[PDB]
Amino acid sequence: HMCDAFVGTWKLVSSENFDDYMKEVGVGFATRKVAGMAKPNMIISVNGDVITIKSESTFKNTEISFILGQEFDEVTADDRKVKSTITLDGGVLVHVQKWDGKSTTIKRKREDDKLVVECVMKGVTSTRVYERA
Ligand SMILES: Cc1nnc(-c2ccccc2)nc1O
Repeated sequence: HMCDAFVGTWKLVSSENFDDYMKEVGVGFATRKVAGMAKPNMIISVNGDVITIKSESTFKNTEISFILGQEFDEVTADDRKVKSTITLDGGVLVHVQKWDGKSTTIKRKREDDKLVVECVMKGVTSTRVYERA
């Protein structure tokens, strides 16, 4: 029942500061513009110890599967090759991506009927709110 309240299909309903987050990460202009337009669905499922998170959008369809605490290699939607570790901290899924001596953290939390995503790169935070599809 690890992650039960995250499981399901979620749709993006608001975003704040995502262009600035992507700038801080190093995403180039054209990718920022097209990716910033995307309205992804986030599909989260669990099978035993394996969690799968799919993001489907007009921009890209991606999928990661992982075990909490166990590092994996990830190719991000903007084509970074990162080393990722996802843990559960006090009911929050915390996803750290490391590449080129840089690091960013993506937190996913349940708040009321929403799934709130906070993306942080240095001093820049973007907040993305998802609702059940
Ligand atoms: C957590 C999360 N991960 N990926 C995206 C995404 C995917 C494709 C294009 C733009 C953004 N948005 C998020 O909110």
